[PDB]
Parts: sequence; C-alpha cells; structure tokens
Amino acid sequence: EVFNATRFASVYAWNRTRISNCVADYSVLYNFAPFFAFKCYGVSPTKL
Amino acid sequence: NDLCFTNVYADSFVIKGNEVSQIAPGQTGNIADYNYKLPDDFTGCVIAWNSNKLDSKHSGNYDYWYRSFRKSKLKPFERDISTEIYQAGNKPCKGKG
Ligand SMILES: *[C@@H]1O[C@H](CO)[C@@H](O)[C@H](O)[C@H]1NC(C)=O
Ligand SMILES: *[C@@H]1O[C@H](CO)[C@@H](O)[C@H](O)[C@H]1NC(C)=O
Repeated sequence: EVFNATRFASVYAWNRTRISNCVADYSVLYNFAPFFAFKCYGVSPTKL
Repeated sequence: NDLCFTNVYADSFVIKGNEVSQIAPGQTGNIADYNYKLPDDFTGCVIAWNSNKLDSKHSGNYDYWYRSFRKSKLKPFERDISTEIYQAGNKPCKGKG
C-alpha cells in the first residue's frame, strides 16, 4: 500500500501510517521504486 | 606539487551535474553504488569540468551509458561491465519489457 498508493499527502499534512504485527522484507520496497535517494538514518538496508 | 606517489591511477568518465556531488568517498546513489565507488580511505583528487562541446550535438547524442540495476553494491575500484537483465519477482526471464 504505502507505495502502491497515488494520493500521497502534501507535505503540509504528512500522512503517517503505522506498520506493526508483520514481517518486513524490503525487496518489495526496492522493486516498487526506481530509487533516487536511499539515505538511511537508522538501520543499513543490508541489515534492515 | 610538493609530493611523490608510488603509483598514480587516473579514472576518467563523463557524468551529470548532480553526479559530481555524488562522486565522493563513500556516498549513496546508483552511481556511487552500482557504477563507481571510491574507497573510504581515499587519498587522491577528483577533477570535474563542464564539457558541453564534446558530448553534445544537434538531434542529440545518446552514446554514453550508466547502470541502475545491479544484484549488489559496487566494491571500491571494481568494474562490473556486463549486460544481464535484472531479475524481478522470481522469473528467470531473459529479455526486455
Ligand atoms: C502496485 O503493485 C501492483 C502489483 O505489482 C501493480 O499492479 C500496481 O500498478 C502498483 N501500483 C503502483 C502505484 O505502483
Ligand atoms: C493515510 O493513509 C491511510 C492508509 O492508507 C489512508 O486510509 C488514509 O486515507 C490516508 N490519509 C490521507 C490524508 O490520504
């Protein structure tokens, strides 16, 4: 969803979802976007 | 102009304007991750000058190339010349589209 939406909020009202009770494999996040900037400020994508 | 070097390596390539900002020891970006990666402990100089007179002509010129799809990151000073279609999902697909 978070990426196969269309109406991503304007920045004045940033929509915020909560992700819980699930298993995260960020390869879907990778293949859902021809990335331009993946500057992580938390955990490295390798160890994500 | 006051130093000596065991050996000197000169790597030359044309990239775009933002990519000059991208080229630096350990930066993020499909160039600094899949196309060229300098070592973290880099001891050298990066030269960049504008060339709109040799890489441009009327009706366009698409001669140059760059990689956005690699199976992993690029190790420092390591070339990855190859034409292999990136896998998506689980298909052993070999082709465009
Ligand atoms: C989301 O994924 C589905 C299945 O891959 C695809 O049909 C759809 O176009 C995608 N939506 C967006 C906005 O990427
Ligand atoms: C925020 O995201 C949720 C989950 O997709 C959606 O139901 C909600 O309508 C969104 N709000 C806005 C402002 O788009």
